[PDB]
Amino acid sequence: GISRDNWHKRRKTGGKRKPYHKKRKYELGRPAANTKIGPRRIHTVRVRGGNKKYRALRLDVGNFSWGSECCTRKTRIIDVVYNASNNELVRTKTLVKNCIVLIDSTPYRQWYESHYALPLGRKKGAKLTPEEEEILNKKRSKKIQKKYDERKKNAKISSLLEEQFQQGKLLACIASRPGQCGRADGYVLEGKELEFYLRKIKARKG
Amino acid sequence: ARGPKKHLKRVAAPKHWMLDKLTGVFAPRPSTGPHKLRECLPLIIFLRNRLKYALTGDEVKKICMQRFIKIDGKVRTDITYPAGFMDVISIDKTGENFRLIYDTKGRFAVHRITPEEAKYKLCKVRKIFVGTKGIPHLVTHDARTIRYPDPLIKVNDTIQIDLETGKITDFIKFDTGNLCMVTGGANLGRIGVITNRERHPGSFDVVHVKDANGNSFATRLSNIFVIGKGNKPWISLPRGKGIRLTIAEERDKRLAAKQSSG
Amino acid sequence: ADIQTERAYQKQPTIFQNKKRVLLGETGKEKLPRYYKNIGLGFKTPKEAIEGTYIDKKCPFTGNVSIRGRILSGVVTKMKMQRTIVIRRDYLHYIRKYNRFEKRHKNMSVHLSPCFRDVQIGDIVTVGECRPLSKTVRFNVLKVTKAAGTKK
RNA sequence: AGCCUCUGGCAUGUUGGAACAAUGUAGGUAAGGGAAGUCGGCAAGCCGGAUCCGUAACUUCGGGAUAAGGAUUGGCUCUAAGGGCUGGGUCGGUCGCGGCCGGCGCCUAGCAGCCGACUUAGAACUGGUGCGGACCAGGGGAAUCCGACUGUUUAAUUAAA
RNA sequence: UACCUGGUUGAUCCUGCCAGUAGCAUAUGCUUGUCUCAAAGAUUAAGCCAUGCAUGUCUAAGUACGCACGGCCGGUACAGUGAAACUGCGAAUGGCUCAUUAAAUCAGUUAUGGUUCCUUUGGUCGCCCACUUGGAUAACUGUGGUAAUUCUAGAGCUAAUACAUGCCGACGGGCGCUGACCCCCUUCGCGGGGGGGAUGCGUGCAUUUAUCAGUGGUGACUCUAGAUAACCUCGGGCCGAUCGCACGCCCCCCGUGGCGGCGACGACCCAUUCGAACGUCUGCCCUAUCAACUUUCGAUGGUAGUCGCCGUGCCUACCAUGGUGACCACGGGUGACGGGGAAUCAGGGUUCGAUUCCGGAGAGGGAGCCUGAGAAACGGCUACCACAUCCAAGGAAGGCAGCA
RNA sequence: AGCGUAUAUUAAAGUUGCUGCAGUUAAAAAGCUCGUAGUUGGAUCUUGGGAGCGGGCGUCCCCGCCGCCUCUCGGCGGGGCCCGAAGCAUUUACUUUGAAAAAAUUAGAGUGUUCAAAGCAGGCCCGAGCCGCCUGGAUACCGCAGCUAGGAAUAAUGGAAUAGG
RNA sequence: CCGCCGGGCAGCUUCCGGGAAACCAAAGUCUUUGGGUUCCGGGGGGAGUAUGGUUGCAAAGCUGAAACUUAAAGGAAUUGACG
RNA sequence: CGUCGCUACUACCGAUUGGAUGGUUUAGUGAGGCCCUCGGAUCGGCCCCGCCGGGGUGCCCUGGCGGAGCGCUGAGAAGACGGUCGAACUUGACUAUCUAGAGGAAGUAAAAGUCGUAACAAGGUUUCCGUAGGUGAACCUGCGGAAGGAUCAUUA
Ligand SMILES: [Mg+2]
Ligand SMILES: [Mg+2]
Ligand SMILES: [Mg+2]
Ligand SMILES: [Mg+2]
Ligand SMILES: [Mg+2]
Ligand SMILES: [Mg+2]
Ligand SMILES: [Mg+2]
Ligand SMILES: [Mg+2]
Ligand SMILES: [Mg+2]
Ligand SMILES: [Mg+2]
Ligand SMILES: [Mg+2]
Ligand SMILES: [Mg+2]
Ligand SMILES: [Mg+2]
Ligand SMILES: [Mg+2]
Ligand SMILES: [Mg+2]
Ligand SMILES: [Mg+2]
Ligand SMILES: [Mg+2]
Ligand SMILES: [Mg+2]
Ligand SMILES: [Mg+2]
Ligand SMILES: [Mg+2]
Ligand SMILES: [Mg+2]
Ligand SMILES: [Mg+2]
Ligand SMILES: [Mg+2]
Ligand SMILES: [Mg+2]
Ligand SMILES: [Mg+2]
Ligand SMILES: [Mg+2]
Ligand SMILES: [Mg+2]
Repeated sequence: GISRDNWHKRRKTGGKRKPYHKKRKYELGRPAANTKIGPRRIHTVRVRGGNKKYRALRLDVGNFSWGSECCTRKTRIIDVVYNASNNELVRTKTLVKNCIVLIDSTPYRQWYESHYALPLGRKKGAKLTPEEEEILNKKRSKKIQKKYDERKKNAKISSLLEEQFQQGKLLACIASRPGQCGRADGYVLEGKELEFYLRKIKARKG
Repeated sequence: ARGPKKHLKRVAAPKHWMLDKLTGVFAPRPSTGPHKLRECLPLIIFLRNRLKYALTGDEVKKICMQRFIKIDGKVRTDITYPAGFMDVISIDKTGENFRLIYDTKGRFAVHRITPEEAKYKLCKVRKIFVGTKGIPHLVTHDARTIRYPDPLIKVNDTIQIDLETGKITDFIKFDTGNLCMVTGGANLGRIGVITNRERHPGSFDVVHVKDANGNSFATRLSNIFVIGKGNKPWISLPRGKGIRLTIAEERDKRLAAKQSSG
Repeated sequence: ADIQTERAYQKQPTIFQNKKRVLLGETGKEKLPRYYKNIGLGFKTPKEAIEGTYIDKKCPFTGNVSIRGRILSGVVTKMKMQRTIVIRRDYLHYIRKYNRFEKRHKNMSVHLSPCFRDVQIGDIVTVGECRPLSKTVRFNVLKVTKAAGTKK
């Protein structure tokens, strides 16, 4: 099949290696996952060792995190943005390690709105007034008010994130191998990271 | 090759299950075990080749599957189960129980011990582990791991293991001044107190060793397994006591014992 | 400037960098806390490793590589690649017949971390055997000494 | 270039109507074979544009030479790659958004916005393998004879040596 | 044993060769009383092959209801030998040969902190079916084809450690964060301090991702270990909670509940053992009538990726424009599988090493494949090519470089 | 009891010459010169001397000593004591000692195989009442490269000079 | 004219020592074998041929094989003997 | 010594886009596997009803016999779209090796034919090198060389 060997290609100088053996079950290459975004679809593979390998071909959701806040709700991966390697993998919406992806904000919103109890985006008073104060309005007080006033200033977000939550989509980057692992795990692009990738996107579209 | 190799040619067979060129093509091959193939004694060689207890291979088959032979007090039916530095090998219907100490030439003895001294046993240590939840692990040279060791046991030291329990009972750090048998190379089954070791980064470390008579061999660390606090080996030694006599001396001393002996 | 030039973002992993809701400007003064290591065998992890703004995974003074085996030296002959040079190891291979030697050499491509500045050709350089790092390159430069010959 | 069209020009090149015979003169097309054809491949067709690949003997070392021999080529949706033009002297003072002074700045790695021709490369998708689809458009090779090459010549039968 | 003798010339001394000499290495020429050791179709043709064989396996311990035979004896399911069949292993070693292969095999040396590992050893294993739930095939029984094969049609049964499933367990008990809340001290009250909290959600050995802190271990952690947040590779993680033969017991106690030895398969974390693998440094035959090679068909490198077991131009994309060379590359050749050795030999070499020991490769040739820990496996198969058998002309079966 | 010829190959070959050939005439030194790789390259740098022990009042052979630095580093409220670290052996080349070197082969210990090629056993103790003793399965080499430790004879190589320790 | 000195062209002479010999201050320092280094020969012919490459306008130049055949060809000196 | 004469053997040149095998491969075509996307012989299970029976509180839990939605997950063959390694086949290129060949020209054998007589003696013309030109053949002649001479001198 589709081997992985130093056995065939030229030497440093530029002489052509002769063969040696046949291809052995060894220098074995399987074809790619080039995993998409759809309802979940993963085949197992039997590999060397015994052991197994979770090659994702359709993949919808990721277990993937704030840096700073120190959480990681499991969230839908909405859509691929740019992938530094190559610009088919964007268009085809192929998730691979260090793809930049849009995701659902919603599960991250909904634990400030537990924890520090201060909103995101900006709104007039439609969702906020029935439900945030349903998270707030205390009849315990004293201990708790002290507690998420100790969760002080620093229920704070960078403008760059604050923005995205209007939209209900966050920029994140894959750090697992969908084809090897079986998942599309990652971090949220946060702070410095977050600033090319916007400026890449902006400069790319023009 | 394709798989792993389940076979051993006589000749290729190491120098000490002491086999001869005629009589066969193959040698016995240690079945996989705790001890490395090259530093073994497959039980089979004791019986027919060392003790002349059996004669053939089938004679030995009929021995071990009566279930007499107990390699460290745990009964083996494998004719080719590997023994190696620091084992026991109790026969029980006989009451002999040997070790497996190597001679001064490095070729595993027929050295009988008491019924006592078949409980205590020695083992060098290969690593500290820290397994999980902070439960620390040893790895003895005979591939026992032993959980829950005294934290002062470090690497290359030896342990005075029991047997029926497993467990540990008191021990010898690897300082200067303690007693060493050598378990690899040339100075092999030769015995003496240390002196001084030479730490090198990267390449493995050298150990200078002085003996009774005053002959300094050195060795790589990974061959030295220790046997006492200093001029007091806890085990019984083989006759000769890993002193090693120059062929000149050995020749004459053997021959000088002769004539005067009667 | 300088650092993030390529396409993907280049960052020392095992430093997560952001958390800040306090005064004292914005971020620290080092700003990014820099992951570096001591390598071993006593070679001083140089100043520009620790000081440096820079980033190369294949540098042992600022990234994931282990040095672990055979330490050699050679001379720098070409610096026309980027983060790699070519060194040239000279010797006498001995014939026994002809009771004499002949000069030989096996030039050897080798990683050169850009911490390690002001290198030139005709430059004595010491190298560690590394992980098989590219196709040819298994070695990584550890201490340049510029020594024999010429000037400061 | 060819071929289709506006401006401008005609009204089919001294007649018309009706059929579609043979011979013709102009055009076309043929199963299988494929020069067997004649003095001879006489006419025609093969080739044909571009991009990519590729290239002989021989030599006057220029050539040969588009040698030879191959691949690709549509529509569509993309991507990538090729440029101009303007903008910091901000801070303080003072003078009338403007100037002047003085000070800091000094993108001197630039970045920001605003413009505008064109090209080229690559990737999907896609169509009964169609794509230089109309037209434009070198058949090739191995030899010998002659004449170094360009040119010229018998206006109305010889263009060649 | 450091070694020589014949031959050019009417005669001489040389250069120089020819010819002798001995061993070794292979031909066969003749002869052959004894006895001990002992090589053998390698060179040519990895050419071809008739036939005969070279790889099966049962303890007590995975199923056994063949009537096979007894038992010894039954009715209670067993009992005990036991032909078949499923299942688990092996078949991945060995054996053969050297076609290829010139830094390629391979030696020594080092690395794996750039990895996998059946087995053995050592360990480690408590979150309403468990008093085991379901279901389905082989032998077996019967009815079937085909000319023919180690070809099956089809109807009944019936097992399991084969295939699925999935429960007691543990403590409405304990500890992480949430907490309906509550009390006391202090305060004008806000507030400050001390407390205590029903009820939620969590309630892990492994997984992947994210973060945090700095018991033990190295020259060498970006390691082990620990803390927080998550997920489920999900049927295709594991254990989690697995099944046989010996059948031997004790109960503040009468029949239950506890207990005993053996095995088998699990397995997760792990170690270990046989390894396997891919790297380091340094090491080879001839040839210039081979001087430049290498590079959008990866050449060398950077970045980011895919694939794998893993680092890696293993592959893709985008960048750079590199790397080798007369210390002879690059090109060509070999009557080249590589070592360990051999016969020769004053010291130094010279050629041979297909040769039993080690290392490599291939089973007409390539490629791809299943299966498997482990193979790209040839005593498997899939075609093709290259070979070749039987034929009822529809079809079928072919691989000696196992031994003969 | 072997002995013949077939040819490959080694000595013989001081006829491939490193050791170690040859170049007036015998086969043979470019027509001459320049010149990049290569090979090759003067001299010159710690010594005489000291202190002792030991052979042949002193003289003349023969040995351990006067690697330096560090103590910035360990420790076998202020310590020493010096090992632990490194300046590191300028940077090698060189030499010597270790360690590592699969067995078989080889070299070669041991052994009435009846000898020998071989074999690795055998030997013994024993009238067998011992109901059993005793010993082996020696060692050297194992290129180059790699690893370790001594030495500094020679060969390169380095350091202060538009100033620096 | 008579000396000396450096380096030049040369001569004679000799049992240094070389040298098969002729001869040679050097062809000396060589089995008492190696100061440095360049080239280059390995019986004679075939053959400086064929072929290949290259330079040249070309004569040709440079690089440069084999099958085959062949026993001596040759060198230095001795007597001869014939010019 | 050479042409010339005859015979024998080698290799050479040689018109023949001469033939054969091997190795690369440019171009096309491309078996089968492998992956991906579909598919869906079928086979269930879940279920929904009709009727009936046993157990429980018209309803539920089991059982029996019928029917139907074939609702919705599972398994799931044949098959098909794509992609990847890729033997194989077809046409070019190179290089390797090996050979067929009308006729032409050397050498050698080799060794006793004819015509001379080039060389060795002052070889009758000192010899030889290189170059050139010539010639039946050795050859000859220019020019410049050489002595390996037939003169180490020519007698201020
Ligand atoms: Mg020599
Ligand atoms: Mg008309
Ligand atoms: Mg008109
Ligand atoms: Mg026709
Ligand atoms: Mg005709
Ligand atoms: Mg025409
Ligand atoms: Mg032409
Ligand atoms: Mg003309
Ligand atoms: Mg005319
Ligand atoms: Mg003689
Ligand atoms: Mg004679
Ligand atoms: Mg001879
Ligand atoms: Mg094998
Ligand atoms: Mg291992
Ligand atoms: Mg050949
Ligand atoms: Mg065959
Ligand atoms: Mg194979
Ligand atoms: Mg195969
Ligand atoms: Mg076979
Ligand atoms: Mg010879
Ligand atoms: Mg000799
Ligand atoms: Mg000679
Ligand atoms: Mg001269
Ligand atoms: Mg001479
Ligand atoms: Mg000499
Ligand atoms: Mg010759
Ligand atoms: Mg002459």
